[PDB]
Amino acid sequence: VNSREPSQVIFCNRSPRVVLPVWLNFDGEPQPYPTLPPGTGRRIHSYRGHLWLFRDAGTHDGLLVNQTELFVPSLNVDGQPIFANITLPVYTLKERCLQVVRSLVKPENYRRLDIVRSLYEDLEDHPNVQKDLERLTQE
Amino acid sequence: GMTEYKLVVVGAVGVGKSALTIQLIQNHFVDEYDPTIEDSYRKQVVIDGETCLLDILDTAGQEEYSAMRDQYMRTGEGFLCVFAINNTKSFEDIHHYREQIKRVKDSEDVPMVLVGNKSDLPSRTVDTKQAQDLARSYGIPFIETSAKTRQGVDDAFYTLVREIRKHKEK
Amino acid sequence: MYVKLISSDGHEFIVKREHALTSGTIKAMLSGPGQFAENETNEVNFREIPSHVLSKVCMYFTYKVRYTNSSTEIPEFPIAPEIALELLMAANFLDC
Amino acid sequence: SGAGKKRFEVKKWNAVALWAWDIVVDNCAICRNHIMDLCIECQANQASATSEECTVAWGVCNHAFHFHCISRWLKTRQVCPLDNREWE
Amino acid sequence: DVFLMIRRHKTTIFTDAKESSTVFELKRIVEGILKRPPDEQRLYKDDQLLDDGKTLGECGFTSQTARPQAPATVGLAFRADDTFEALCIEPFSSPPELPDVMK
Amino acid sequence: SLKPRVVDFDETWNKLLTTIKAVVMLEYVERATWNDRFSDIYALCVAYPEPLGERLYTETKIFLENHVRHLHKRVLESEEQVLVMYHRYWEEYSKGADYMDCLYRYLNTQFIKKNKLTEADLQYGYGGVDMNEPLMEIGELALDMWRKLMVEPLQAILIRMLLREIKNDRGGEDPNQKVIHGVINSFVHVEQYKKKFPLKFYQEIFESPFLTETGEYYKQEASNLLQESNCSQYMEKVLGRLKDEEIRCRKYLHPSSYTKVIHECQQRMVADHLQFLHAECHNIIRQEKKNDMANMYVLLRAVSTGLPHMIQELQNHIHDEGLRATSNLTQENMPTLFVESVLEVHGKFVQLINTVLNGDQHFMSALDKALTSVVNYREPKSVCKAPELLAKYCDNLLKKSAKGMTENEVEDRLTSFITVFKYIDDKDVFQKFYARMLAKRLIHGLSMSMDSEEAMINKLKQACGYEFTSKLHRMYTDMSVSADLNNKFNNFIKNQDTVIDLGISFQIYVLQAGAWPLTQAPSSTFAIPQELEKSVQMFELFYSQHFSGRKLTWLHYLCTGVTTYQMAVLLAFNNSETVSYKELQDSTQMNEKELTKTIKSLLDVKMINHDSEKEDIDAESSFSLNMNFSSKRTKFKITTSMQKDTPQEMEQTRSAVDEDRKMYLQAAIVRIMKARKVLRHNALIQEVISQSRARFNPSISMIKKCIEVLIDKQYIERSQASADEYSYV
Ligand SMILES: Nc1nc2c(ncn2[C@@H]2O[C@H](COP(=O)(O)OP(=O)(O)O)[C@@H](O)[C@H]2O)c(=O)[nH]1
Ligand SMILES: [Zn+2]
Ligand SMILES: [Zn+2]
Repeated sequence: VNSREPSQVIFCNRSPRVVLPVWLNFDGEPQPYPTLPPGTGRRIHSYRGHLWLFRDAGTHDGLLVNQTELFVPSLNVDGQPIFANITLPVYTLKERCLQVVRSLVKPENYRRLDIVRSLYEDLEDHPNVQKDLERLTQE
Repeated sequence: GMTEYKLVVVGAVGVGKSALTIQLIQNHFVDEYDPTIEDSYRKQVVIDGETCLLDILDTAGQEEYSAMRDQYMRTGEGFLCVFAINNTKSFEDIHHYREQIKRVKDSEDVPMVLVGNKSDLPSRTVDTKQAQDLARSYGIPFIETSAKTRQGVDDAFYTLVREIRKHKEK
Repeated sequence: MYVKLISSDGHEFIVKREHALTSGTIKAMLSGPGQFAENETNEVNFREIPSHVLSKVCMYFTYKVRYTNSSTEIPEFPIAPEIALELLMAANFLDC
Repeated sequence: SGAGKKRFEVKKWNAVALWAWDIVVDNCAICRNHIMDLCIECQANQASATSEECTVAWGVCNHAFHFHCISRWLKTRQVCPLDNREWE
Repeated sequence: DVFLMIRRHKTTIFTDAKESSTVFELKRIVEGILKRPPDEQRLYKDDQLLDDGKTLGECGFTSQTARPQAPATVGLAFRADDTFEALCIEPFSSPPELPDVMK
Repeated sequence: SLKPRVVDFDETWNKLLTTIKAVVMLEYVERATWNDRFSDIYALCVAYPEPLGERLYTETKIFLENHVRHLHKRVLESEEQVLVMYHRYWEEYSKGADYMDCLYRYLNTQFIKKNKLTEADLQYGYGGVDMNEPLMEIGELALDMWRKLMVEPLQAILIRMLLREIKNDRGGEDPNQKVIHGVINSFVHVEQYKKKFPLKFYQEIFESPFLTETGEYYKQEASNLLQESNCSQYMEKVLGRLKDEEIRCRKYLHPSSYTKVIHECQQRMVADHLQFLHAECHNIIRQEKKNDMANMYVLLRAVSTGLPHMIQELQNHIHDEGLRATSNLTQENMPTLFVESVLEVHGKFVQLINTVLNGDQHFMSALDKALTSVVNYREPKSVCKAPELLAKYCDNLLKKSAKGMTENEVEDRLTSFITVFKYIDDKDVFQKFYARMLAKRLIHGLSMSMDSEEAMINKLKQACGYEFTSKLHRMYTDMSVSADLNNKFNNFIKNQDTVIDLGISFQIYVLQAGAWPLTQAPSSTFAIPQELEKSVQMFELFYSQHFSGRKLTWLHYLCTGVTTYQMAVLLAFNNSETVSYKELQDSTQMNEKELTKTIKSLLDVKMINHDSEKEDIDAESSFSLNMNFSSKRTKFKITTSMQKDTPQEMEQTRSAVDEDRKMYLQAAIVRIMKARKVLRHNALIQEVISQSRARFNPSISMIKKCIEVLIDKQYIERSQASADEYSYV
């Protein structure tokens, strides 16, 4: 929505991988933004009360900020800008290991691997932003 | 042909973007020019012994964000963020115009000159030191102008061209 | 307090019960038939889990227990490319 | 004398007295209350001055009048609420 | 919070300890699992044994080298029958040849 | 190497069937075999030629079908022991199903993925409702199959056995609780699907038959109690059954049905025989048996409609009790006994509302709305009762009262006086009546202390508010302030420029003229002896300029020093034989034409013929000796009297109250029309009540008089008639 913006946030990433943030506007269509180099920080403004989503630039993995998926700016307190720190989520082995396989395996060469039948669908299921925000509409 | 410079004049409504533009090209002061007209104007001038054409876009209208205006603004090689020394709100809005120029140009180093208009008026609310510090923080020159008396009007545009030239030799 | 894991080759691994309880299959195996605890809840035997993959799973369990809900930085878990397929199969089997 | 004395003596004398502002202003026009008490009229013009003495002061007509009761008078009417008008 | 790995023959132990802890405390903690008195048992750094007086900090390890992802390996030997035995590390099975993924 | 393999499925299932059968019904199974079966299930789901999940699920479903029927035959074969046999088999099956879910954990994950794909296609095509959608877990399937055993005609038998066995409340057979609780809890335990209502099955199969049976049983029980027990002992029986019902329902029934079963119990024995209870309602209230009244309240609290009946009965008893004490007190000429009677009734009944009624502010309303009518009786036309008696009660505890002295008790008694003050409605009458009575005290200085009455205005500070006490706060300040002006002149008289004594012994109590209720200047009069006022005139001129805005008006209403309108002795003689009007002569300029009888009567107690004394002759006087009393001497010649007498004079004060009441009738409307420009016939009525109910009583009878005044002082014509036309503009 259209509202005043008396707030600003800091985007600092602790994860080794490059971070590509996507921000939800009033329309709801996240847009690409320049990638943040690892171990850096940038001073940025923001709409008050608007969601922010942080994702990997390369393979679009999940990233957690303030132990939460969404980021909501708040009104400034006593002249102190609010700080947001990005950390790697605790991936499960099935999810973590698929990331290693996906990077190494050419996307048109899954069927040649000698694995179980069920894992073929999971391996081909590349992460997607529209899928990611679908599981956040509830609650 | 001879070198052309596409520069853009931006600022709050009523600071004098149209008056400065008309004064530079037509050499007379027009007061209460229609605030809704946004158009491009051309003039052939010589600065530092080099003749060039200035393509001056006098911006106006409502704030709006899309690809068409972003691309329209992206064509600009230099920018003039002009405020009124008797309008504190206009000076406070100067920072807002600067960021968007950086977004559309995708660079922190954009040729840009801070302009303080209406220097002939005695109701100044922004002191000179305040504007010089803001310009210094931006790494940009600051010029005080008066479209009524043409004081520093040519200086503001000529410096911006020099800023563009100094950017291009880098 | 400490569970015991045995691989196909014969290697024996001893890890904490809470560390090994993060896997649904191990939790189900421990919480199965009638419990006496005198010689129970121990020597959990995996017939088709090699020693290196079982060690990697134990390293997971330790790392996840230590780094849960932590405000500090979370370094990535390193997985060897040569063990990737077997580790993925073991993770799928154990329901990590 | 059966029970008495010469008397003809002077003793201390004490009593009560009533003070007034000496300018009634004919109870103004609509308040028709004592000039000492707070006027009902002062709730509209809202001229906060001399809270102790709401009405006892110089009037707008360069004559002794209520401070604010006659202030509204110039806004709406023209007659003089001091002369030739009683009760009503 | 260094994470160690005690391996004897085929038995493997996954425990954790602090740098302020000592080899005596490590022996105490492995005693409750191995059901063997701690006086006889001794630890190794693949080159020489560790004395009880020396603490965990001065013998190496440290948090940077000892991490949950790649915990350090500490040997252990039994000293019951009056004769020491060579450290039988017995390394794990070799991984198979990598599939078509080698590119 | 977890790679897919080839399995015949005809050997692993046979081995797995033996283990699964041992898991059910709680049979011993080897720990090593339990872990081994996990790999067999995984191997079948990843078979290389084709997945065998469908084959495994169907085979497991068939096994549960035959096992349930096997237990069904054994339970149905045995009679008279269905409940005990059902409980034993249910416990084994309940734990066996849970263990099977853990063993089939891997297969459950495959079902979830398969179900989600088909769940998104139900709208386009049912396919026979997704071919009887596989259960999300195998354990949930087992509970469904046990439900079909419940659906079997065992449902009719189990309900019949349960209702008959629970119906043993008549006797003391004491059926076993574990069998009852286990069977009843099985109805809700089998249903754990969150898509539907979890309690839907339990309510339909057991709650409906139980509630109807419970109501019918207590319908007969209630009738049998009336034919033997009297209304008093009926309550004792009711309490015991209700208390035992909660205990009985606690052990046997689900927690979700605690309130419903109690509500049905109350609606049968109570609210169906309410006429019988209401017959004794009047008798118990009149009697002093407070113990039985508690049982009235406990039963009647649950029923919504029963409470209003006992609201009126309690009010009637209070109204009759208060009138009897007040009416019998008439002609006693004692105002201090009226307050005692009201507080005693309030004090006695406030305990009853607490100790044997347990609060109930709704019942506390009966005390307030009934006692207020007792104070203002108005039926007898004598001394007006309520307004005057309350006013004449506080003075007895605040005047001198030399004989009646209770120090450190007047503060307590005056605080207790507030329990009757707010129950009155004519507070305007009391306010001005007390003001005139109060003003009579400080003027003569017969108050027993200066700080004693400070509590009175403080007690009225919050009850009456600042608006009521705006004037009454001025009485206290003036007397305190007047103690500053008198000594100010004492300091000033010693600092005269002329330095002349002037022979002055003077004291002044400065009044307000805005709040003092005493009348000023009834006539012209203004006659003052010349030899005395000359000093007093110096006081007036040398004090006004100190304030420079005040010119005090001298009065002689309450002059003293009582020596009112002194004769100045002179040197003349007259005659006085009988009655009065003996040709009074040498009367100076006082306006005393009609005041002769009031003033001349002062001296007849002392002197009659004005012929005594006149012995000594001197320039001023002799003053040879004093002998007997001198100066103020007897002082017993006062004529101010007590209560002012004159049964006509105080009638004007009450009329002045009406005149002041008339002032608010045409002035309270100013605020009403200031906010509500558009007025409605119902809007004006009770609007004054909403803002001035405490001040006075805006009865509709006298409101009709106020609107008559509103007709005048207006010239705007009221064309419409939809609403009231008394609104201006
Ligand atoms: N005194 C003075 N007034 C100015 C100057 N420039 C502009 N103005 C006044 O500002 C008003 C509006 O300026 P305008 O150029 O239309 O504002 P803009 O086009 O929105 O930037 C006009 O009525 C002018 O009188 C100046 O240099 N001196
Ligand atoms: Zn007035
Ligand atoms: Zn006023």
